[PDB]
Amino acid sequence: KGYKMKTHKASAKRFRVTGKGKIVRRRAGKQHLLAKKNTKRKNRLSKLIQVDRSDYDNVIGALPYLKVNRKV
Amino acid sequence: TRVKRGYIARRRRKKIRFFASSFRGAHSRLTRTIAQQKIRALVSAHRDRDRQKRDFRRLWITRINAAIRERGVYYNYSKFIHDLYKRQLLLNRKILAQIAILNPNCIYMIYNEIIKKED
Amino acid sequence: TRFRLDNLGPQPGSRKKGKRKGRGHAAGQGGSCGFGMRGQKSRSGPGIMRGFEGGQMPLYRRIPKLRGIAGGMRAGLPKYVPINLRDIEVAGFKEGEEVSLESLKAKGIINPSGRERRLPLKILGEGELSTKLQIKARAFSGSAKEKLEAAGCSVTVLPGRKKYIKESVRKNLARADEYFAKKRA
Amino acid sequence: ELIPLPILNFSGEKVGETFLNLKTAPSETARAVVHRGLITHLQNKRRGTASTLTRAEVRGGGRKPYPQKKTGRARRGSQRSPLRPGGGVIFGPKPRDWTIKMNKKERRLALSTAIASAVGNSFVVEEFAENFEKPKTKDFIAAMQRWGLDPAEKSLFFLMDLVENVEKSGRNIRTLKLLTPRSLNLFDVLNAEKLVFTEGTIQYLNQRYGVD
RNA sequence: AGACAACCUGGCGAACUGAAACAUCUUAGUAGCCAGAGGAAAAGAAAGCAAAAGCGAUUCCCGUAGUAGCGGCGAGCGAAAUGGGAGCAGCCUAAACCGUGAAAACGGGGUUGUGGGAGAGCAAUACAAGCGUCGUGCUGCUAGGCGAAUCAGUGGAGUGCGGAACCCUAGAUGGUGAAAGUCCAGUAGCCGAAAGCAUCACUAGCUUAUGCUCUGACCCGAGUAGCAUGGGGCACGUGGAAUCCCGUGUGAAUCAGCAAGGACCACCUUGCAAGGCUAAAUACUCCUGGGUGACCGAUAGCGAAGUAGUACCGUGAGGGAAGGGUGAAAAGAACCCCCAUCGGGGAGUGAAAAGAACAUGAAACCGUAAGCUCUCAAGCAGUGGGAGGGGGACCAGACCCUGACCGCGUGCCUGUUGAAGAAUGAGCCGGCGACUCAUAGGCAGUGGCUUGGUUAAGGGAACCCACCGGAGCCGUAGCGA
RNA sequence: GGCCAGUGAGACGAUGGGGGAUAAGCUUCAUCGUCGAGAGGGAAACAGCCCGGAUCACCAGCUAAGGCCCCUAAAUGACC
RNA sequence: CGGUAGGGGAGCGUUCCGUGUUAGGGAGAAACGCGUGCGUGAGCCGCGUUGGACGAAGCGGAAGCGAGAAUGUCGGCUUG
Ligand SMILES: [Mg+2]
Ligand SMILES: [Mg+2]
Ligand SMILES: [Mg+2]
Ligand SMILES: [Mg+2]
Ligand SMILES: [Mg+2]
Ligand SMILES: [Mg+2]
Ligand SMILES: [Mg+2]
Ligand SMILES: [Mg+2]
Ligand SMILES: [Mg+2]
Ligand SMILES: [Mg+2]
Ligand SMILES: [Mg+2]
Ligand SMILES: [Mg+2]
Ligand SMILES: [Mg+2]
Ligand SMILES: [Mg+2]
Ligand SMILES: [Mg+2]
Ligand SMILES: [Mg+2]
Ligand SMILES: [Mg+2]
Ligand SMILES: [Mg+2]
Ligand SMILES: [Mg+2]
Ligand SMILES: [Mg+2]
Ligand SMILES: [Mg+2]
Ligand SMILES: [Mg+2]
Ligand SMILES: [Mg+2]
Ligand SMILES: [Mg+2]
Ligand SMILES: [Mg+2]
Ligand SMILES: [Mg+2]
Ligand SMILES: [Mg+2]
Ligand SMILES: [Mg+2]
Ligand SMILES: [Mg+2]
Ligand SMILES: [Mg+2]
Ligand SMILES: [Mg+2]
Ligand SMILES: [Mg+2]
Ligand SMILES: [Mg+2]
Ligand SMILES: [Mg+2]
Ligand SMILES: [Mg+2]
Ligand SMILES: [Mg+2]
Ligand SMILES: [Mg+2]
Ligand SMILES: [Mg+2]
Ligand SMILES: [Mg+2]
Ligand SMILES: [Mg+2]
Ligand SMILES: [Mg+2]
Ligand SMILES: [Mg+2]
Ligand SMILES: [Mg+2]
Ligand SMILES: [Mg+2]
Ligand SMILES: [Mg+2]
Ligand SMILES: [Mg+2]
Ligand SMILES: [Mg+2]
Ligand SMILES: [Mg+2]
Ligand SMILES: [Mg+2]
Ligand SMILES: [Mg+2]
Ligand SMILES: [Mg+2]
Ligand SMILES: [Mg+2]
Ligand SMILES: [Mg+2]
Ligand SMILES: [Mg+2]
Ligand SMILES: [Mg+2]
Ligand SMILES: [Mg+2]
Ligand SMILES: [Mg+2]
Ligand SMILES: [Mg+2]
Ligand SMILES: [Mg+2]
Ligand SMILES: [Mg+2]
Ligand SMILES: [Mg+2]
Ligand SMILES: [Mg+2]
Ligand SMILES: [Mg+2]
Ligand SMILES: [Mg+2]
Ligand SMILES: [Mg+2]
Ligand SMILES: [Mg+2]
Ligand SMILES: [Mg+2]
Ligand SMILES: [Mg+2]
Ligand SMILES: [Mg+2]
Ligand SMILES: [Mg+2]
Ligand SMILES: [Mg+2]
Ligand SMILES: [Mg+2]
Ligand SMILES: [Mg+2]
Ligand SMILES: [Mg+2]
Ligand SMILES: [Mg+2]
Ligand SMILES: [Mg+2]
Ligand SMILES: [Mg+2]
Ligand SMILES: [Mg+2]
Ligand SMILES: [Mg+2]
Ligand SMILES: [Mg+2]
Ligand SMILES: [Mg+2]
Ligand SMILES: [Mg+2]
Ligand SMILES: [Mg+2]
Ligand SMILES: [Mg+2]
Ligand SMILES: [Mg+2]
Ligand SMILES: [Mg+2]
Ligand SMILES: [Mg+2]
Ligand SMILES: [Mg+2]
Ligand SMILES: [Mg+2]
Ligand SMILES: [Mg+2]
Ligand SMILES: [Mg+2]
Ligand SMILES: [Mg+2]
Ligand SMILES: [Mg+2]
Ligand SMILES: [Mg+2]
Ligand SMILES: [Mg+2]
Ligand SMILES: [Mg+2]
Ligand SMILES: [Mg+2]
Ligand SMILES: [Mg+2]
Ligand SMILES: [Mg+2]
Ligand SMILES: [Mg+2]
Ligand SMILES: [Mg+2]
Ligand SMILES: [Mg+2]
Ligand SMILES: [Mg+2]
Ligand SMILES: [Mg+2]
Ligand SMILES: [Mg+2]
Ligand SMILES: [Mg+2]
Ligand SMILES: [Mg+2]
Ligand SMILES: [Mg+2]
Ligand SMILES: [Mg+2]
Ligand SMILES: [Mg+2]
Ligand SMILES: [Mg+2]
Ligand SMILES: [Mg+2]
Ligand SMILES: [Mg+2]
Ligand SMILES: [Mg+2]
Ligand SMILES: [Mg+2]
Ligand SMILES: [Mg+2]
Ligand SMILES: [Mg+2]
Ligand SMILES: [Mg+2]
Ligand SMILES: [Mg+2]
Ligand SMILES: [Mg+2]
Ligand SMILES: [Mg+2]
Ligand SMILES: [Mg+2]
Ligand SMILES: [Mg+2]
Ligand SMILES: [Mg+2]
Ligand SMILES: [Mg+2]
Ligand SMILES: [Mg+2]
Repeated sequence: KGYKMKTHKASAKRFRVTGKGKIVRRRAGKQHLLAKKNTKRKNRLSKLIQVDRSDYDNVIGALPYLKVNRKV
Repeated sequence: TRVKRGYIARRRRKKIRFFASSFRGAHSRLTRTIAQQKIRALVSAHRDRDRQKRDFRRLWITRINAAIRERGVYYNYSKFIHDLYKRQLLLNRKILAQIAILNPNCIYMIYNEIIKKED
Repeated sequence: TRFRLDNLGPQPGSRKKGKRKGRGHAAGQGGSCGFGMRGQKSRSGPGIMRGFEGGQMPLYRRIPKLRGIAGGMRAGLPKYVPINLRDIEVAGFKEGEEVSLESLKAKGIINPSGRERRLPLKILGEGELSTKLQIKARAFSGSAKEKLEAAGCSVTVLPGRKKYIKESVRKNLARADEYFAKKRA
Repeated sequence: ELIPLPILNFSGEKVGETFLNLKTAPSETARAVVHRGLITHLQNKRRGTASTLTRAEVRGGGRKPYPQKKTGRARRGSQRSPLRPGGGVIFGPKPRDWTIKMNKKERRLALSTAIASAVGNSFVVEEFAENFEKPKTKDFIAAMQRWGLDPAEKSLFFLMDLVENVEKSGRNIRTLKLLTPRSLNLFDVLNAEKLVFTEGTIQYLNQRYGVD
């Protein structure tokens, strides 16, 4: 009984991984106030986007058991 | 495994102290001061090994100017040197200074060659 | 060229000597140690949380939770051990041989762990099998059993464990079958 | 095999020849594999017994300036600390375990490479076990000197059996190690000047570690 | 009855802290305090898990797993079943009924769950198994004993050195004027207990015991379960909130029952609450006996190698130091001289005076002697040039010490847009004094296998370690809530 | 792309401007240089101006910016 | 081939362990003091009209492993 790293749970309900090993997320803002957002915008906010390279650190740091390829 | 520092320090200190022998006052005594004083010494040394190369050319030139000025009324260092070059002689300033002191007659001759040829 | 305790030594590069910070400048990271000047990151003690940016609403908090997870809809889980035909080709199977589950542990092309142990087997078509094999599994993909019955292999489909049903629902589901049967006949 | 082995009877004449053929580490990494194996061995042997007291173990704190001077431990107005004499020890040793791991196959490889380096020394023997009945040290040493072992240089007897008479008869020489396969270490092989096997032993070793 | 280090059980039960504030949450049911018992305690013999296939009291380790989940869905918290091991053990009682009484009690009977027992009849009987005064037994512990093998030379001393020998079931260890298998005490090996203790066997004795058939009417742990409310605890924060345990109030059913299977109802499966008791595997060190130490060596190691919980300080709770190493042996210096003692100088002891404030004895700091040199001088004290003077040389043209006079030269650190700063810090010297360890994640470098790789706990001639131990784990399929 | 840092108080100078009084060694931006983190020379001394970017030795030589009465290196040079 | 924050490479030393009950050592070890010795440096190698019993090199391993700053800290000793 040592200590093993804990997965940061609030980060894992947000991000996940695709089979080839890139991280993805939802897009923000499709929840309420949709009437005044045009359909085109709503479609754009419906899809799954690969997380910006920049944040990869923070994310990766808080989800140590996520299997991830950064493509090396 | 506990390790006392032992002599590793005192040797270093001692080998510094050897350096600082014959410094007046507490520069030859206390370790902490001695350190600094070592560094400064080493530093001046380095500096003045460069100054040295400047200062002897200072000197040499001065002595040469003195040595020549005796002959002509109108003769200089500047004139001299310019004349040494347009006559194609290689002698540098150390040699002309040491020959100015230690073999004066020689310099008189040299001057007589430069004069004869500029004539 | 004989080994003794004294001629031994490591491989170049193997054990690289570690930075000891805080010793000397000329060495390495002396004084500050490579923490630069001051403020939080140079201070001793636990840092700030990994996912946290300055008090701006952190990235993970400003993004909405993933689809099913978000409410407590159970996560999707593998229910079979998928095998292609590739693997069964590469393996040493001579004709007539039974494949099943067990004989795939035998040759090792599947190493099951706990969750996987408790599972059944399913076959996925990929690659083109040349042999006649006797295959046993709880399930097949369409392309699978198509390619299999095309190559002349016998496909034994194993029964799954009966779902217990109370009698009333048997009466309903049977009443159905009686309807179909009286209608076609 | 690229080299024979002498098989000697109890009197020291050469009866026969054998071959001991094993998995060797490929010639470049040999040294390092053995090395590693060794390091591992010694390092697991170690018992970290070194213990200190941290700043919180040390007897007799109270949190205050000291009221009066304890000669050598403090002065009148000072704060309690690690920086006194008789203060806690910052980053001292605590009892450890030093135990590291290594692959089984790697281990075995070190063993083989060592024993296969030892083929420039080693003899074989005709299994003397019976000739000793009452434990006799003097006798064992006699036998050694007939085989050409100086009871100086540290030699290793690897055999299958411990026959009590043999075992006790060798118990008191500091340079001998009588090994069963039960106890066989990389350490002792590396250490030993002369290697000595029985026939049954060669049959064992050449099987366990045999190259295919 | 009191005492008792840690461990343990029960009762009360915080706060700083984390959440970059804080209030739910965290810290943590931790510390502390009270009470209690043991060498372990507690838990424990399914009103249990599970899922349509099965298990078979409790505890502990590995793993599942940082998975399912919980959460101002924030900080964080965090299971279980399957699977592998360690270790194994199951028993007493209430009620129906039959005896004795007016009772309340006592004696027999009776204890189980894919139901048992009471009731009513007919068969079997001898072995088996469990407990245990008394006692020579076995072993061990608490005193012990026997125990192999060497000499001379070498400058205080020989165990060292050179040179000869020998023992070894003994070459562990400590001592000895100096390092020893062979000098001493010992070690291997082998013998030994009147008395007490302990584990084991046996030990009269004490215990128990089967088998079938009929009978739903008799029993199967009541102010209980449940229900309504108020909480607590379960990984699970009231949530759809099961299971578990408590305040207030109501309040069942007996096997044709009752409970559990994560609201609830049906169906099936599993189990039998409201009475008890029980060994081992596990935790710990005020200690006892052995062992080892990439542990300390007098500022270290325990606070304590000497009066150490002392001196001293505090009304009191409490705080809490320092002082080790003459020599092998005191052989601790007779006698004379200075002489009131101390102290000294000879002599004598000693390998050495090492001379008692005595072993190596650095620096600061205090001096003494010899070489050069300063009293018209301005300077972070040096440095490049070197007048004059002095010293030990062998490459005598060199080295070393001094320093007439010229030039150059704004202490160190920290920290700053920037410092000689009149910015901080250091009296000086010597010691002590800081990126450490454990466990995981990622990356790199090296190896090992790639007939994919690897074992965890666990076992090991004590450790290490051969050889096991495939449970797990990583890689072989993705997409999708 | 990977691994893994500091930095996130700047100063003046040239130039374009705003605020201010076309005040400030003021303040705030824009395009540059030096200092920061740069020693050497010129500037009496003199972070930010000019020259130039210091691997090291030499009792060698040529120059830049700048200078040639004496302190103090070089012309008490020439001609208007 | 200037260099602060800072990153990377190559090394030296200290105590201990392996080799090792090692080589060497009352024909004087550690240490202490010295050098016209060798290193880019940390340092090494040599020497002792000190000292009185231990202990290298090589090839490896481990850390209570290098001090001038902490109004650090304990002793010693100054200044006034
Ligand atoms: Mg995948
Ligand atoms: Mg919606
Ligand atoms: Mg980063
Ligand atoms: Mg030590
Ligand atoms: Mg230290
Ligand atoms: Mg001088
Ligand atoms: Mg490290
Ligand atoms: Mg480095
Ligand atoms: Mg510093
Ligand atoms: Mg850093
Ligand atoms: Mg700082
Ligand atoms: Mg910073
Ligand atoms: Mg902090
Ligand atoms: Mg945290
Ligand atoms: Mg939502
Ligand atoms: Mg999925
Ligand atoms: Mg797998
Ligand atoms: Mg304390
Ligand atoms: Mg201490
Ligand atoms: Mg009591
Ligand atoms: Mg009491
Ligand atoms: Mg007790
Ligand atoms: Mg709070
Ligand atoms: Mg608070
Ligand atoms: Mg903390
Ligand atoms: Mg807080
Ligand atoms: Mg805070
Ligand atoms: Mg026990
Ligand atoms: Mg109990
Ligand atoms: Mg049972
Ligand atoms: Mg029961
Ligand atoms: Mg289990
Ligand atoms: Mg078992
Ligand atoms: Mg059982
Ligand atoms: Mg009974
Ligand atoms: Mg049933
Ligand atoms: Mg029934
Ligand atoms: Mg009956
Ligand atoms: Mg005896
Ligand atoms: Mg004897
Ligand atoms: Mg002798
Ligand atoms: Mg001898
Ligand atoms: Mg003696
Ligand atoms: Mg001895
Ligand atoms: Mg004995
Ligand atoms: Mg019944
Ligand atoms: Mg109730
Ligand atoms: Mg309700
Ligand atoms: Mg209720
Ligand atoms: Mg609750
Ligand atoms: Mg609840
Ligand atoms: Mg229950
Ligand atoms: Mg359950
Ligand atoms: Mg219930
Ligand atoms: Mg309760
Ligand atoms: Mg009832
Ligand atoms: Mg049940
Ligand atoms: Mg019951
Ligand atoms: Mg209950
Ligand atoms: Mg019960
Ligand atoms: Mg109990
Ligand atoms: Mg002392
Ligand atoms: Mg002490
Ligand atoms: Mg001492
Ligand atoms: Mg006297
Ligand atoms: Mg008197
Ligand atoms: Mg006297
Ligand atoms: Mg005398
Ligand atoms: Mg004498
Ligand atoms: Mg002394
Ligand atoms: Mg005057
Ligand atoms: Mg004068
Ligand atoms: Mg003066
Ligand atoms: Mg001067
Ligand atoms: Mg000046
Ligand atoms: Mg000046
Ligand atoms: Mg300021
Ligand atoms: Mg100052
Ligand atoms: Mg400042
Ligand atoms: Mg300031
Ligand atoms: Mg200080
Ligand atoms: Mg001050
Ligand atoms: Mg340190
Ligand atoms: Mg850190
Ligand atoms: Mg670590
Ligand atoms: Mg790691
Ligand atoms: Mg590899
Ligand atoms: Mg193991
Ligand atoms: Mg064990
Ligand atoms: Mg073990
Ligand atoms: Mg900002
Ligand atoms: Mg700012
Ligand atoms: Mg700052
Ligand atoms: Mg400006
Ligand atoms: Mg401007
Ligand atoms: Mg304009
Ligand atoms: Mg104007
Ligand atoms: Mg303006
Ligand atoms: Mg300004
Ligand atoms: Mg310009
Ligand atoms: Mg700066
Ligand atoms: Mg620059
Ligand atoms: Mg400049
Ligand atoms: Mg200047
Ligand atoms: Mg420039
Ligand atoms: Mg250049
Ligand atoms: Mg010129
Ligand atoms: Mg001039
Ligand atoms: Mg003029
Ligand atoms: Mg350059
Ligand atoms: Mg550089
Ligand atoms: Mg740097
Ligand atoms: Mg060394
Ligand atoms: Mg050493
Ligand atoms: Mg020796
Ligand atoms: Mg010596
Ligand atoms: Mg030593
Ligand atoms: Mg040396
Ligand atoms: Mg060396
Ligand atoms: Mg001695
Ligand atoms: Mg060595
Ligand atoms: Mg040394
Ligand atoms: Mg330390
Ligand atoms: Mg100091
Ligand atoms: Mg002060
Ligand atoms: Mg002091």
